[PDB]
Amino acid sequence: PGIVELPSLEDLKVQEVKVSSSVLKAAAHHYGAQCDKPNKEFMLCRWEEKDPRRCLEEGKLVNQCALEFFRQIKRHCAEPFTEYWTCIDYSGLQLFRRCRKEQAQFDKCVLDKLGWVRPDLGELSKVTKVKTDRPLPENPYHSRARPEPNPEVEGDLKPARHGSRLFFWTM
Amino acid sequence: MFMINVLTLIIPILLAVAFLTLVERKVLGYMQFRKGPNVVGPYGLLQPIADAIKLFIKEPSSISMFILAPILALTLALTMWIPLPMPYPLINMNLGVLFMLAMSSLAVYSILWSGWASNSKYALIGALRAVAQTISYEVTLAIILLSVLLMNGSFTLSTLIITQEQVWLIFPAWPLAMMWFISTLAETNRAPFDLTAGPFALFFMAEYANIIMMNIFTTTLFLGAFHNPYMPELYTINFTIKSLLLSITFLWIRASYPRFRYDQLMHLLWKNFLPLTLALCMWHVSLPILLSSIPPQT
Amino acid sequence: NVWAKEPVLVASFAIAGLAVILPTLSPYTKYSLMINRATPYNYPVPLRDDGNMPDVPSHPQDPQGPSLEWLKRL
Amino acid sequence: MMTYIVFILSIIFVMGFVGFSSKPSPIYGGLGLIVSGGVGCGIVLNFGGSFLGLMVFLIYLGGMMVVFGYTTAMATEQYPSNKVVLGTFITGLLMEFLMVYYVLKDKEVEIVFKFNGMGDWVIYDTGDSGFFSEEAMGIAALYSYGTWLVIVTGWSLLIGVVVIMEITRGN
Amino acid sequence: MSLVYMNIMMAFTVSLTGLLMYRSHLMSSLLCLEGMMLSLFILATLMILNSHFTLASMMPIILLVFAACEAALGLSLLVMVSNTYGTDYVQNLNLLQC
Amino acid sequence: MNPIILIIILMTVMLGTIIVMISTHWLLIWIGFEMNMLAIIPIMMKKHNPRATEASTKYFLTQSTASMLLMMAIIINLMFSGQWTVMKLFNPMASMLMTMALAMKLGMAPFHFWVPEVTQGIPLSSGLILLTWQKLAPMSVLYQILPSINLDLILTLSILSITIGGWGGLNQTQLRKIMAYSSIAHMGWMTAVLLYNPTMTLLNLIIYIIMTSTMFTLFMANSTTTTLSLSHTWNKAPIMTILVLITLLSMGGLPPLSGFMPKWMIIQEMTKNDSIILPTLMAITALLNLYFYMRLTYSTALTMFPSTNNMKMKWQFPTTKRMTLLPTMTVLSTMLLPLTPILSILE
Amino acid sequence: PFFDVQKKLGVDLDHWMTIQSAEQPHRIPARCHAFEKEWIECAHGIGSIRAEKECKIEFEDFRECLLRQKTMKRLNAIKRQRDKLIKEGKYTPPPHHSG
Amino acid sequence: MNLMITLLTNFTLATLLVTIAFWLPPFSMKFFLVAITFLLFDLEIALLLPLPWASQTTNLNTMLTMALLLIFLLAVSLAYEWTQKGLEW
Amino acid sequence: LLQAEKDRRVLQMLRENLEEEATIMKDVPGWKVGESVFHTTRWVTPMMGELYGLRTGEEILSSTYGFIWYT
Repeated sequence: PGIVELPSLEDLKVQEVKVSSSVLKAAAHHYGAQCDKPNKEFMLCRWEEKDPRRCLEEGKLVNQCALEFFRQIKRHCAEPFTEYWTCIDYSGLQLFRRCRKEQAQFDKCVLDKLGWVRPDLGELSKVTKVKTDRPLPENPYHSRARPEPNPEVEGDLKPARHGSRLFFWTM
Repeated sequence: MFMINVLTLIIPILLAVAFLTLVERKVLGYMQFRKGPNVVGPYGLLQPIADAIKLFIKEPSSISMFILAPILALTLALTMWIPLPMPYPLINMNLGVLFMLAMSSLAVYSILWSGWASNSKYALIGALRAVAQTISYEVTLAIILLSVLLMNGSFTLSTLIITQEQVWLIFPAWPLAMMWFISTLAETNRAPFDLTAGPFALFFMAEYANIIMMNIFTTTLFLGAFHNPYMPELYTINFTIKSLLLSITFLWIRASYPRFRYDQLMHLLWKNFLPLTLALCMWHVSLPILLSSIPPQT
Repeated sequence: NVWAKEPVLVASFAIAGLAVILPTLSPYTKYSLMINRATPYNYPVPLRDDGNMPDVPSHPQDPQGPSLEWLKRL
Repeated sequence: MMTYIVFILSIIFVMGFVGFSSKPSPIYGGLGLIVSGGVGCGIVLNFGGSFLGLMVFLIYLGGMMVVFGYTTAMATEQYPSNKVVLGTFITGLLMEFLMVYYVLKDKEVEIVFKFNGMGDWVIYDTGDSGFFSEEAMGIAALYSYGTWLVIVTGWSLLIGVVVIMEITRGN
Repeated sequence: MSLVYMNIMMAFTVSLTGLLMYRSHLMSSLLCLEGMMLSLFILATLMILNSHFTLASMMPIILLVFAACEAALGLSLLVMVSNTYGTDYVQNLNLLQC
Repeated sequence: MNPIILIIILMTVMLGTIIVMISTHWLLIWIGFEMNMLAIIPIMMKKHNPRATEASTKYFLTQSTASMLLMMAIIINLMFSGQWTVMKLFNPMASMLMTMALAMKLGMAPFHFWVPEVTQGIPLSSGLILLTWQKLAPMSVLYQILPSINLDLILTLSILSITIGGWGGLNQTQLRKIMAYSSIAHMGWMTAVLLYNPTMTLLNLIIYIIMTSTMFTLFMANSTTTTLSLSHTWNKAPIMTILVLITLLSMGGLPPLSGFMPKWMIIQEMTKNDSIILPTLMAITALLNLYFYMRLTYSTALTMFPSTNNMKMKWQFPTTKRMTLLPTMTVLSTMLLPLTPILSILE
Repeated sequence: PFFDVQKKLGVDLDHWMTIQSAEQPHRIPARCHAFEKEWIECAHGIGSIRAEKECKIEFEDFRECLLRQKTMKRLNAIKRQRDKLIKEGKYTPPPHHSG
Repeated sequence: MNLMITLLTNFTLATLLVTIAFWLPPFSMKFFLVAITFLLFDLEIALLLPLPWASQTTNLNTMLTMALLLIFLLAVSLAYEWTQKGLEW
Repeated sequence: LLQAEKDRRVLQMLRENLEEEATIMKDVPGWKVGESVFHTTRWVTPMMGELYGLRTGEEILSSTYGFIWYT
């Protein structure tokens, strides 16, 4: 019965930050540090209104923020971040005890030329405030109101009427 | 390269078992005052290859069931070296220790099938008793396995090889390790836990591959080495040396002690191990909840 | 005495009894429960910011929110 | 070597069930049920399935048919097979192959259902971020929630022990 | 509709008929009951897997341990039957008439 | 057979039945039926004859296939609209096989072939506990999942069960088979009025369990199995015979006596629904299953059979059993005629 | 008899084994979570008969969520039409890999 | 299918070995206690074994208490047959 | 970011599959071109058949069966 409407490729023609996930995991704390403040706009939009085809322009927003962060880490300090991800690349599933020395060198890089202190464990937690330009939504489950409440029979009980009203044995 | 991985796994099992037979025969000979085999063949490797080809030569139930028993024993002996974490394991199975235990139970199935297949004899009643003394230890071995992985998060066994490389697991539980060792003595079905017919070479092969499986798993479970990455040969050499020494110690205990009585065996098992296992396992439950060190499953 | 009559059973009763009793006194029970509770498996959603609560910083680097420090302090 | 692998494993599962439900000698029946449990465990692991099907495999093909062969061996011999078993197996194969034809080269056969005719790689989840492998925490319940259930289960197991020993001549 | 459920229900019905019709020995019928147990196990398990009913996943393991101790009682009864007779027949039971 | 162990097993019977009562989850109801089976098996074979062996075997197979068919119905229920509440279900097939499994459970004319067999070769205490508790167990189930049942199932079961209990019963010589066939007929009655008012079903369950407790308590008071020993217990004890008179006529359900009240109120709330030929055909069958009651009462109390002596030797010795509670339950079971507006006890 | 130990002694021993929307150990939904929540709030204060009269919309929605019966019916209709018109042999398909 | 390929190769190698081999030429009741006793303790093992997958929750006292009740119940059963001449001969 | 990429990609597959259905069913009777099976207009999670239909083996076996029996 009910057909849908789905958006075209008019907004789905967007370049992506197509790097591997190993180097992205290597850039976890830092990308979570400076950027990823207005991606919680997208997160709040999605967990309030559970619609994809709703919050997609904020998907473009977080995509261009990650592109900004990647150009910033590309142009500025440094080059041995390349050494860092090719160090942590072949360690099966990545830990952070694996390539610690080059992690410390990249720390010294980012601290001396830009800043960006690594957040302490476990600060990447701790449910976080966000305000939007949109107002917070309403009735997101598309149904009507609940049709009939039970008519609550009230009033205290009257005494017994004509005894039992069975075949006999009144009282 | 997957079938070549299969070849590199299952080709050396034959040379491994035959050379294990010469090693156990020579080491029994030196535990005794017997040099040899060293006459025919240099240090007797021709002697096990002639044992294999001779027992293939010297050959004359319900032909279906008669084939179904040793084919099951041999395919378990082949297929159960897969999740072994010699440094990079063959298949990174998410859970393999209960897989080990279930296929030990399938080995018990193959033994029971041959016991029915031994054609209606007091021999087969003794084979049923052998099934009973085999099955009487998968309780204790599984509960000890549960305790020794209870300090290890999950079944994934690579997290186990992470936890082992700081200190060996023999020091958190040495008597539990010795009890598990006795359980492996009882499950591998050799001396002093005896006893009880073709093909003899294939059944021979299946039991010795079972023993090598348990030896490598034992050397895995309760010890280790510092694992420096991007060179697996270091841990491979050291793990192979300690598995050699553990298997030599296991034959060395197989050599020199008399067998048990059957009711002594059952009475010994239940009324000596099983409350002690329970007390050790409830202690292994109550320990990390009180020492604030529960293992972080990913 | 009572000891070497059935010795392994009595030893099992002793170690099992201390395994029962030992949770009733320990300096790490509440520490154990806090370390186990302080590990986020489920993802923390944000929310509509607040009506001015004395918590919940904007940057998680800001230590205004209730956080852990005894993870590093033994 | 095709896509309908769950369907074909289900076919061999029904094949084995017919192969011992045609009433053979009971040790051949136990052989057939071992093969049937093996292919059924293969089915549940091929839905993935990585935890539970191999988990309870030790209890069923690790605990049950051993004791069935035990109590079959020490009961009698049945040393003679009969045409009725072969006829029932042919009729079971007839029903199997007829369902195979009227499902594979047709649309649907309904006992009282509507079985849509295709191998079901779909439905299946869309790669959603578990990261805890839902089966694992699922069976790893009963200890923060399951108060009553383990109590009555252990109660029934204790009663099962004392019942077995009493009937087999307690004490 | 997940077409595999059709043949698992067909397998259930075949196992049910193998439970009910049986001529020679009680072990065959009890083994078909064990296969029916396995059928219900596997069917409910695939339901919980493909439905992602992740909260109450107690069903397969608890079903199997309970019907396991049921089967243990059945083996106790069959051993008692084989003791108080020579065999385990469907026959030799006409006493205690109806 | 230590008394501690038997008190334990009685506690498990109580616990299984209460888990059947209180649990709103289907798995725990299945667990309760299983645990009640596992507990009721060693109650039987209190002796070691092969009679109790075969009886417990047959009962084990019937209760086992009932449990398995119930688990099948629950799994089909969650293949359809799936919730673990004991509510109005959403499948004719699942409720269909579920009512068939409960017919295996409590016994119907499709499924009664095990009942006189298992009740013959057992002691009478085992027969009492199995009849009372295994007919009390499905009543909670039907009382909670009545609103989604095709009525033709339970109606055909009830009609056929009461007429099989009428026809089978006029030929037997064992008291155990007599009480078994009476249990068949009355469970057909107590299942017949499910989908109209379960109040009559539960109150008839109360009255029938009180009647069976009094009857089997009387037969615990004399280790008798046939009418011959009943006439010998006449010739040694007279008051037992007037008890047999009054209780058997209440099992007949006669209007001055209390057993007519569960019949008559069932006829009332079945004929306020405007089907008449079905209740009067069932009441013709309730006339039909009184003949064996009457000839039993004849051979016990009203006619007098000759007897062998050494009952003279027994006359010096008292009937020195202890009863659980015989006389109180008997006068509750028989003189309960003017307590008809105690129907209102339920809600 | 439906005793009220469950509603009287307060111990909710089985009010978590029942359906979802209770707190999972790791808080995830299943496929039909919103449909469960909507159907249950349609049939809360209802005597189960005008549930069948009124909540039939959400009932059929929940059932076609739980089975995808007509969904796979429509998908198989798509597959049969695709099979017969590729037996016809038109437009070597650029739904895959190309355009 | 990886495990299927390994199973296929090992099965075919086993059949090649067996074809090279064979194409180039009254009971005790006391026995019965062991199997069902084994199986019931294996069932209580199946009840115990999901604990190390579970041990990271908030309600830890409930976990510890029901774990204690499980091992203590297994101990009660074992001590029952121990005192009441069960595993004797 | 992986969530956002996943949502954009599955919406792209849905747009392409509606293009597929607009191409293929031009002659069938009935058939509104964009029927959701349900009633209420809410976003439903797709069933991997709507995401990957008519793929013939390769990518569906990689995206569904690869985790099941790989590694």
